Amino acid sequence: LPPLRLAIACDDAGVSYKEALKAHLSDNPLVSSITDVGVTSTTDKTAYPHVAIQAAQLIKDGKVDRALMICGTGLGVAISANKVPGIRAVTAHDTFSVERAILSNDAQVLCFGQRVIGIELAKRLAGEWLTYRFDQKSASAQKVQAISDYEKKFVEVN
Amino acid sequence: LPPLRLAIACDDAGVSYKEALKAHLSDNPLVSSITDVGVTSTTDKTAYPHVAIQAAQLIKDGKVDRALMICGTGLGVAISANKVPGIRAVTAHDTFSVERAILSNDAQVLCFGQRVIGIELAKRLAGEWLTYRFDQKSASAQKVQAISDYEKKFVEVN
Ligand SMILES: [Cl-]
Ligand SMILES: [Cl-]
Ligand SMILES: [Cl-]
Ligand SMILES: [Cl-]
Repeated sequence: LPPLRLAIACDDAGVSYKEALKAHLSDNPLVSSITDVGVTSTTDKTAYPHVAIQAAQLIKDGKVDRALMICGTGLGVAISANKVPGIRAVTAHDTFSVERAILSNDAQVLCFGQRVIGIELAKRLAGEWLTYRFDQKSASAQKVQAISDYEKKFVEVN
Repeated sequence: LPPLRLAIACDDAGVSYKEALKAHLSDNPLVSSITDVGVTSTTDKTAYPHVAIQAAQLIKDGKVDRALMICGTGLGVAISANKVPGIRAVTAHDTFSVERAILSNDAQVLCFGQRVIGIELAKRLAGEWLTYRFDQKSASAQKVQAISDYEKKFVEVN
């Protein structure tokens, strides 16, 4: 499989897992590059939507292929990334969900909750995530299309 | 605490859990009413984004307060609901995340994966979810505001 470009993002509550995941993934041949949008210290209290939207915008703008996002629960980063047009983001902490996030939902964003999941499970799931690639000709693509259809309702004016 | 109006939604892969959850919640004094947007049979192959967006639109339009959504993984329904302006949706399968979905993220939508979670855990989490109420004056409200700020970029033309 070809390697993918990743963005990674966290808030203050996700820093140590982010660092561990970044180290783990920097050795992986399915990762071509990692773009770290921060935060890079627990001292940085930047609110999670800013880091999530920045990382999601890198996907929309063709700079990366997927993003991995970490905060306390991984919920707010997923909500935030889903607000970006054409971006589909999940919070997932089990192997079946992570597979389906790609193969059913074509979700470019995977989010973890540092305060709820353990680091080895998170590393394992992130490694598995990279091995699935969405089939644009699948029956699932027609369901994803209904989401994209809804997104056509909106124009970005600001 | 005052009772809340709920919408409930599922696709074909979420029907039996939806029915069990609806039965469980119809006895709960924190639920004032349940609006079921379907599907109501495993024979109905309506794609999950339609049911999710319909249920999310009930919240946006002041018809219900929250929605519970069930499909195979609960991921696509969450993605879909997050596309609706002002709606914040999560997939959550643990007690800490469900609390924070409300108290941190002010998420009106909770989603479950029938194929990944068990029915008693799902019932328990849905009951707990109703007992938390977001504090609009909290520090978290300022973070949620950053999401709402981003949503201001878009106008709905169709
Ligand atoms: Cl948290
Ligand atoms: Cl797992
Ligand atoms: Cl599934
Ligand atoms: Cl739990």
